[PDB]
Amino acid sequence: ASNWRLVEVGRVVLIKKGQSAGKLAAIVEIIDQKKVLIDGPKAGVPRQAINLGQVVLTPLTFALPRGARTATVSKKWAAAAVCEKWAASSWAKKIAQRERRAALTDFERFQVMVLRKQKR
Amino acid sequence: MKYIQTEQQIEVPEGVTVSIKSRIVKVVGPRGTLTKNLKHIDVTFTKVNNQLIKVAVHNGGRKHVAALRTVKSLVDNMITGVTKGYKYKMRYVYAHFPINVNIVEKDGAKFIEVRNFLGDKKIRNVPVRDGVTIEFSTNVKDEIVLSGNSVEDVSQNAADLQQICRVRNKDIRKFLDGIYVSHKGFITEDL
Amino acid sequence: KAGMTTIVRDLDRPGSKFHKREVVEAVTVVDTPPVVVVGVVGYVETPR
Amino acid sequence: EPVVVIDGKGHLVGRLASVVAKQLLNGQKIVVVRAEELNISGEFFRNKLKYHDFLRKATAFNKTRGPFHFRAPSRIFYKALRGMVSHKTARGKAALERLKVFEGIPPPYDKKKRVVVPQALRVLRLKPGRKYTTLGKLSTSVGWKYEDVVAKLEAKRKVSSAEYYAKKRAFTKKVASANATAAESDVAKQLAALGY
RNA sequence: AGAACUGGCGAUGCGGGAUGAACCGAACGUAGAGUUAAGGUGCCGGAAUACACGCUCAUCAGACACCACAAAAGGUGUUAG
RNA sequence: GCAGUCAAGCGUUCAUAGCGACAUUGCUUUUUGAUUCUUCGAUGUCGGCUCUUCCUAUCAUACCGAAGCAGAAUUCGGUAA
RNA sequence: UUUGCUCCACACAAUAUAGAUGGAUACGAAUAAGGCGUCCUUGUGGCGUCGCUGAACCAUAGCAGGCUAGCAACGGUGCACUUGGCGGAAAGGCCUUGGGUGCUUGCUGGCGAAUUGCAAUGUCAUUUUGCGUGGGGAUAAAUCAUUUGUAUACGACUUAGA
Repeated sequence: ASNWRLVEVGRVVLIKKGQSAGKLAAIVEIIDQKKVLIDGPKAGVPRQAINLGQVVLTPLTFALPRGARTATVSKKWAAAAVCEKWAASSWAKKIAQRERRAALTDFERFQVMVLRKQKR
Repeated sequence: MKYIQTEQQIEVPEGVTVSIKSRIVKVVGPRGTLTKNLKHIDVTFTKVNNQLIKVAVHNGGRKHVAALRTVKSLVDNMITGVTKGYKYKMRYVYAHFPINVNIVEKDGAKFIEVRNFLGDKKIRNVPVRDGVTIEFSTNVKDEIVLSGNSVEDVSQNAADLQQICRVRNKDIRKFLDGIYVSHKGFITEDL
Repeated sequence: KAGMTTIVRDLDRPGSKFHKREVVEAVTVVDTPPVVVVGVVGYVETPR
Repeated sequence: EPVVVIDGKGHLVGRLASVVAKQLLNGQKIVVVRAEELNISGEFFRNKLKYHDFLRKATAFNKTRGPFHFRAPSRIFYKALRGMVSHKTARGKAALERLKVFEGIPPPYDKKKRVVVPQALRVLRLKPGRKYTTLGKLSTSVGWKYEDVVAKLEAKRKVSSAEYYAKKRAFTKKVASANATAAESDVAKQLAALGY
């Protein structure tokens, strides 16, 4: 995360070039330090903690950073994954007497659409 | 010692079109259309830039770069296969017996069939470049000028004959003939 | 496994040795009884 | 699953070999046919120079019982697994009596099909340059035959056409019918829960 | 084939070394549980197809002690000096 | 016994076509020599005759490469059992 | 065996066994590339589209709509039996139709106990050995031991003369 050796949770990862889709990219979630998601948007870009193999954190460090990685991104960091992740989390739900909620919940959407897949 | 950037520029000329995508790559234009199945697993030919078509082999070394150029060239002489002209010219030195540079042949035309090398017998007959128009003579000498658009194919016919013409017990040199090769041969154009 | 008896025909080998000459070779001839497609049908199709 | 069909597809011999007789010796009854193309590491001439030993390396030679030198492409994956699990440890004898690597491409199976990840490659595993075979072409060269199979899979693929087309449709329609319910009160509920 | 200390095998099992008097660990009453030596952890087979930075591409290799083998010479193969 | 490096020499002109002193690295286990481990508290010699079967350090046959290879006739070498 | 008999649909007792007692859920190909959608003549274009089976459906509070029942509203769902059609290098697969079984809803009613309804807990499937009511052939066949030799040491092999 600068690159790869860096800092915090809302600050501190630069990057970019080489391979096939790069540019000064920063630190997202983590596994503490066991599987980050090291993206600049970039203006549109993945991430990960592949990674560390040569370059590293473009221009500055700290602050300067903190003064950006959400001074534009984060907000933006809400595409799929972004959204398609959070899901995989409330996967861990009250699923117990929240199942039946889930169940009876879905079991209704069945006929709703299953019906339509027909009358058409 | 493992450069991350190496790239070269393949320079399409007006009236060509490279269809290079998928793995493979085909160039149309002037004379027509040829295609080559480049999997020298690396390159990522690309891109646009108008002129232009750049090659490149990101983060590697050895061949990877080596290949890089071998590629430019390969698809480059390609880009000329329709642009300009094939276009080679074998030349055929006789002995004290003479040769026979005729174009047969069978279910589809084998030939050239040459007869009597260094006073030989036997039916020397060798498949004709399916892509090359193999015109013997002119004005003139004994030279089967036969060229096309597959520079590759052109060559290995040209040659295929000039090997079908042998010499097997005379440690060459003196008894030293064979239907050899001449100019090479971007023809025709020049100016 | 019918029988063996001798021919004698002229050796139009006309390549050499005894071209258009006697030559007395021996034949072994089998009983051929023009056999009749009892049942018939067939077989086929394969990964063998 | 509970009877596993691994499409030879890619996946380098020895590896999809290990994976097998593990999952096998611990008894999860696999059926991995497609074997036709199960790439081994190394150019033909080499792996080929090898097999040209190998059984052919065979011998015995009091009188050809021993090193029964087999050919297939299929019974190659066996030669593998068949070494990698205890081939006369009756346990095995059983655990083996449960593998099913069939010589391309389908048949009675023909439905299911599961790729064995990182025993995969030339794709995932190997670099990135230089040297496969085609589990059977080493055999083509040691002498199958033949392409009757690869042609009978010309067919298989012919058929798969139909299905995959339909399912592109049935699905197309499906979601192009339940995207109404999506956005439907009684659903942004199965959202919040299935997705805050 | 012969000497010299020190261990050892002969008198000894046990775990490593596939395999085996003298190698390594480790000395044995009978049992339960726990850690480990040496050795090992794709698969036979317990143990990660762990995690790192490179090097090697027609037989390149994968041998602490051993019939366990392999030199001088040379390469615009590629790697750093 | 068999290959190998260095190149002073032969090879009339030239070190390596073809060979190579000196010096030096090795492979070989159908010589021979050492050694005494196994077998006298059962192993019968040499040679042939017969009959497979393997090795390649190939004499012949297959295709090729060099030659001080004009043809022929030889030599050297490679793939090859 | 005196045809004594053997092969299909509902039962009845013994057997055993590589180890389900929620689903085995189908594109092909690339990977220095792909997948979907999408408006096109095509290998195009152009958004969009997605890194993860931690899926997807489908669940019987692992006997909910689990037993017995009652509705309005849906014509959707799925189960079993049947025929019209069709596609399978065999099997299985898709379809058409009607009869019939169960369900999405606050719908409504009654049922669940003893410590043998969080342990045994339904059950697993498939082995033919035989013992039962309708359905099909029909007694088919092979041996033994008698014949030159196409065959033979014995076996084995080949075949007729009414």
